[PDB]
Amino acid sequence: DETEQWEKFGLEKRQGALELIKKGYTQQLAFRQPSSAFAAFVKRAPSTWLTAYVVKVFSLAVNLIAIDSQVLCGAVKWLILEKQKPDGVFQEDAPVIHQENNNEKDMALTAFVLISLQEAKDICEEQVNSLPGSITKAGD
Amino acid sequence: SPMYSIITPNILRLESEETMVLEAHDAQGDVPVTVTVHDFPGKKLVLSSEKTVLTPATNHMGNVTFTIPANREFKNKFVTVQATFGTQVVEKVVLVSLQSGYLFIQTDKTIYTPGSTVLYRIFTVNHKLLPVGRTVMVNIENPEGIPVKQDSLSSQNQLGVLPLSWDIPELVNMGQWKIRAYYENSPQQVFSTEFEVKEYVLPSFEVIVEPTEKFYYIYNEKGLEVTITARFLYGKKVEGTAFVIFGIQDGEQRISLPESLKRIPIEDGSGEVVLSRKVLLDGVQNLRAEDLVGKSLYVSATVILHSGSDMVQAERSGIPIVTSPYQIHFTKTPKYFKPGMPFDLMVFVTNPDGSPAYRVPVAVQGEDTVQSLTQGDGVAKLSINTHPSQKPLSITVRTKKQELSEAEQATRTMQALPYSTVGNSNNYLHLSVLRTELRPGETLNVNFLLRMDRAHEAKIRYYTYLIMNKGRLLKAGRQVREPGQDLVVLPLSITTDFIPSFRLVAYYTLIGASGQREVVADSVWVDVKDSCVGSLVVKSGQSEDRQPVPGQQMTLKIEGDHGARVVLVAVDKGVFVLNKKNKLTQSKIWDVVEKADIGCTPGSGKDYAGVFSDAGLTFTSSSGQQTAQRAELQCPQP
Ligand SMILES: *[C@@H]1O[C@H](CO)[C@@H](O)[C@H](O)[C@H]1NC(C)=O
Repeated sequence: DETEQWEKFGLEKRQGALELIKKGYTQQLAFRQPSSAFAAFVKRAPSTWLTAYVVKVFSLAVNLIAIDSQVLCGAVKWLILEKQKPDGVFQEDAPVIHQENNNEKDMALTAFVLISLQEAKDICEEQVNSLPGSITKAGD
Repeated sequence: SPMYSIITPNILRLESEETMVLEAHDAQGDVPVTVTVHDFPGKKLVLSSEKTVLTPATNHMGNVTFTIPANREFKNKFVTVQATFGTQVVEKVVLVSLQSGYLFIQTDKTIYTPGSTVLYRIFTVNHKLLPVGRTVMVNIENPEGIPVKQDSLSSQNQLGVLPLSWDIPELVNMGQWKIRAYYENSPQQVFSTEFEVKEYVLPSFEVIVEPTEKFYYIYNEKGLEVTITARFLYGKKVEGTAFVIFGIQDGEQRISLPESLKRIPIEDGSGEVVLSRKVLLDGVQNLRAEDLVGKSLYVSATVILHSGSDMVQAERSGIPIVTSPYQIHFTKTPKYFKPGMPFDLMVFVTNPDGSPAYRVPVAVQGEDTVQSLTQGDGVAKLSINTHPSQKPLSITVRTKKQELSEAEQATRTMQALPYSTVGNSNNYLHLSVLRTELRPGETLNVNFLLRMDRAHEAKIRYYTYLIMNKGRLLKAGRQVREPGQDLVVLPLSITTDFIPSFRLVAYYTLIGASGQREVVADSVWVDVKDSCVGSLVVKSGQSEDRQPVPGQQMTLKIEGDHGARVVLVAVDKGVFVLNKKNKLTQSKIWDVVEKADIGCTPGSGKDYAGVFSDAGLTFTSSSGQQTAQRAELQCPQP
């Protein structure tokens, strides 16, 4: 889209891609816990890293498909409230999925979650209020 | 003095034809007629204005049809209807509201698996059950309520049928999914159908365990008998051995019975096992038999094939232990009875689990001669003649199944109040109809019966009858009566326009003994068989001389109304049987239509105005006779 190659590649394929994204989104909701958090496996402890990644991917697809705003806003609110320490560090309680004084471990997780939140900055800004404060604390 | 009358439905609908009935009583010559409708608050504008002339040839009977445009000029929206009857004028303010239509969603199966395709159709209809081209939104929701698929369709030029398909991924939320459909214009009305996703399960063969009865009676010496049935997935029966064990269940704790374990041979594919009452009583070491009431039983069966070692298990939990299994109710009885004339009841007997009973005798208490047998739908119809006084009538119905004792039979009591004479004049009208189900093409004889003093009988020369169907006014007319006759029979034809139950309201007017006016009215609710206006039959075109073989060609024949669109789907019949909770049937469609009737009281009211208002009618005359205004869009709860 931002390069505008559809006129020669074929605009007829865009709907197909949209359908693919829709199917992928339909599958991903299988991992959503009732507490608005995404777990690595079905019916298991929710993971902060996976929740942040899912929020980052969802925030990129609202302009394409009809992503539910309730799900994404609930995930962002869960990340900001239940997983963020006052110092500006996002806690992790589920078993780790990626490669993690506890230095160089919380830094990578905080950086990843910050990259995820910067995608949903202007999307859940109305439903979630304290998002800019969390972003500022994490950046500091 | 001439009396001019106006009759119209209680609620008028926009963009739909509405019939207005105009009358002149004791008026000579002919009278011109102009009816107009204005806004209620200020009569600012004319929504419609029609004219007609009432001739003495037709006994001053006229019907003017008008359509209220969807101007939406103003805002419970009311319109005032003013009719000029020559010089005289009669005005009545009637409520107005609009209805959108109905959506019916058809799914081939109710239980799917991850990977299978969901096929569903949306049928668009109006209040008359006719295809209409609108725009409808369809959504699919998971158990959490998150719309996973959204579609915007238009049924225009599609003849009211919308096909849709959804591809279930391999990894989806497991639970009860739903489909929501609603017209774009009126998103306040959403029609929902639900299915299940479940997980892949496939046993070696199917086994069904169920008792003969739907409960257990404590004082039943025969015990509890259970019929175990087994059959393969390809149709042939099973011959083997089944191990069955029963067990009580005190709420959530299963005190399994060890002495009740039995081994039975399954031959021909069906078995049978009986639990003796003595075993059950000794299992709980309780001397009181009544203490087991409310402690449901359960049956566990294990069928083992005779050839190999295939084993499958079946269960049937929740067989209640009850001493008063049947509970009795009234369904469609009127509440006001004309004293001294027969009164028709209707009774509904239900099992402990809420299902309708079958062949349970009912009988009123004290008469003993008004017995009946409960039908397939649980309805038993009785009639009781009423006393000649005006004290309220108390009627009690009891089930008379032989197995139970008198103290354990169901009983329901109802009280009815007399129809209120206008001036204690003891003038009544009575309509007697057959209390069964009719069919289109049959002819119905309605017996108009009249009682009054033998001094003003000659002053009544006619009866006026109106037929209400689907809320609208179906037809009206006259019943000329020769003086001196008490009973007059109206032969009424029944057509496909009467397919849902219609209502008949009749009345006569005369000058009072003192000198005032008098209006006496009665009404009845008549139910006819629910079937489509047309027909649709699917049969085998080829000669019926062979059982169908896999992979071979078969020829089908569909017979239906010319130019219709027919849609087909084939199901396994293993999922059709378990779909008893909700199926797309003509009876269900007509019930859905019947849930939106203007009037709700079955057949009578306290006054003449009550009779006219209950049936969904209004009646205003040049004199001081009129029915109370209705403002609510739904009558009070039953
Ligand atoms: C209305 O009048 C027309 C005149 O043709 C008649 O066909 C129709 O049956 C009448 N309807 C009623 C309700 O009287």
